[PDB]
Amino acid sequence: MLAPYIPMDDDFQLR
Amino acid sequence: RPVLRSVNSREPSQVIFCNRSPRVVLPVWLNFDGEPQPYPTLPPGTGRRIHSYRGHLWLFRDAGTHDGLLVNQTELFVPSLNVDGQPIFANITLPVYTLKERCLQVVRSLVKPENYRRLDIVRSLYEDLEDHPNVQKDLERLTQERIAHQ
Amino acid sequence: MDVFLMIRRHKTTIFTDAKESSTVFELKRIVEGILKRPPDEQRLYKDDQLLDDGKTLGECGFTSQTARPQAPATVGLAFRADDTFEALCIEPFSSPPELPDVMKPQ
Amino acid sequence: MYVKLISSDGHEFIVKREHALTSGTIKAMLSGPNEVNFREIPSHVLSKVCMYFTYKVRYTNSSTEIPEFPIAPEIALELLMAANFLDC
Repeated sequence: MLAPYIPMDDDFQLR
Repeated sequence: RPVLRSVNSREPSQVIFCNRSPRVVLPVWLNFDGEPQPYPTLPPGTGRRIHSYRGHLWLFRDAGTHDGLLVNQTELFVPSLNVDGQPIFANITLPVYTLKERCLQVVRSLVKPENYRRLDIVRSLYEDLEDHPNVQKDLERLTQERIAHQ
Repeated sequence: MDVFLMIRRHKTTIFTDAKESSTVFELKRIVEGILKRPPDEQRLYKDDQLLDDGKTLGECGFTSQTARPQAPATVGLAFRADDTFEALCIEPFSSPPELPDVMKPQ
Repeated sequence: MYVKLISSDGHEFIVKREHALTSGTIKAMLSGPNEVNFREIPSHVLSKVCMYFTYKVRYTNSSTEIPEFPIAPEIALELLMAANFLDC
């Protein structure tokens, strides 16, 4: 059973 | 409950959580048993790439108060298969809170619970202050609305 | 590109919206329908600046980014008299009591 | 078209009828086949209530980013009592 995960990545500002 | 729950599709779906609210947002994943699981929060005005799966269920709340928030104008977000490799956007926004609910939020943010009864306000509001937002109660509510609408 | 306003005179305030592209004269028409005084008997202000009839609200400095629903921009209003000058006067709202101790950062 | 709400200190607030109906209390009052007195509510509170009517009408049924409705700590209790009273 595969759960969600977050890739090591820089967040970005919403313009 | 088995009604509101993620399905173990094992089919990857690329998603982008976009916080378009002034709150610190807490993404909540409903696991395979319909139990809410917290995920890393998002600061106001920030976005983040997420590796999710087709058929999984997500909801969003204010991280510190659990005040309700909307995702794509509704309560729940369900990732779909990516088309042309395009990530699915999950735009998180504040809902239009009733004036009464908004005042309750502010009072709660300023007063310790053990001091609610010390406020010079009408009796009935004490109970309202104490009835703070709860994800479990929301899921039950959504499930009734869910079932009871057919 | 709507701007949300509060048109105030003495103890009266009108909440209304208008387009950044609409004119001051058109705003006076709105006021005329409510307070029954023609545009040529009205003086509208943004702070202490008298707004010219032919300019748009945008050209006058009003922007949807500041004149929002939950925090409308104030437009001053004064009426003309045939032999005297009224002078812009906006009566202040009341003030709340002291913030209760239980709500203070304690 | 427009309704006039009167506060405790005599200030008069004129708002569009449709906006005033945001208040369940006012909606029921004017539902039958205008000036309304709310002389128990001070102007520093009634003014915010009217701003809430504008906010509610503008952002309801909208997909635009919704801003926070601001409430200063010192008017929160009185505003809460008015919101409860006005049903909005």
